Amino acid sequence: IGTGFPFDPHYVEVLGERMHYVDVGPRDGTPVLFLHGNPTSSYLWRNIIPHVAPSHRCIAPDLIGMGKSDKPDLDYFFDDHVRYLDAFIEALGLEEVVLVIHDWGSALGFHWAKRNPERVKGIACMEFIRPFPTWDEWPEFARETFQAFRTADVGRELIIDQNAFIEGALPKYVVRPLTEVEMDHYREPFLKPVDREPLWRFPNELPIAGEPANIVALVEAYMNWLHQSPVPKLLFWGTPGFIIPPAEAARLAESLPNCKTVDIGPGLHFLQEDNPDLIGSEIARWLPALHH
Ligand SMILES: [Cl-]
Repeated sequence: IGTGFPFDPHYVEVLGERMHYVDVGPRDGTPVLFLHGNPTSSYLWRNIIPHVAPSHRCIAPDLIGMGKSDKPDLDYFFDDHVRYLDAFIEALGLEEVVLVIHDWGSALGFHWAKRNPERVKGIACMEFIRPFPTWDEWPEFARETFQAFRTADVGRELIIDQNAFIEGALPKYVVRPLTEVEMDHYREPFLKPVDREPLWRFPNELPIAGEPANIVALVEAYMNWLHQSPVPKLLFWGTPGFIIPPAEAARLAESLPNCKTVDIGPGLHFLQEDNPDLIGSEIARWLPALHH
């Protein structure tokens, strides 16, 4: 599995801040917009993009405060990411897109899709955010971890002071062992502890046990949208998975319209690190029928 990042840098000024992005592939078709989540960056897509670039433009931003994007002193609420990603999409003059989304990038992407339904020609998703109505519905072995992340003071000590999301959660939720070179790519944006604010706010935004109410409501709304939308969907899932267990992937395959599901094999949360070649090849194969 490749560890390099052989993509020329691009930066765009968004809300007074520079945002970094990958931009490869032909200019004259529907772009494919790749959205990472926590605590990752466009690096997460590095081995997937090359499968898609031959046929479509591939755009993969680093969310504000992450990757090689600038680091304003924000609270880094989901709403802050919404504001910056909306403005990124417009700054690039995008019209119609295909989304490829994961984790908080999936909350961003589904929320954008719900608000812009005529501009989304397909959604490939994996390990995406849905409401967790109670803590018993969160993966059992990660309940303590995430309860502590969301606990006054303690969560900041773990994630900001001790870098627990990068050094702990990220490799824990990849089945194969991440190499030191890969870890260094993920560590680089966060070498200064104070710059870890997004990494702490994100788990505090997760829609778990009804809190925070604004996120629970907007995630319920995009899921209601998704359940009645005819947009083509491509859902990748792994075993045992993490926030999309195999039985949930099967439920979604039946319930969501026009949804194709692909088993990637072993996987927890960062499925892209366990089987990027199948994810990329299946996205590439699925795109042509979306054009018409
Ligand atoms: Cl999170």
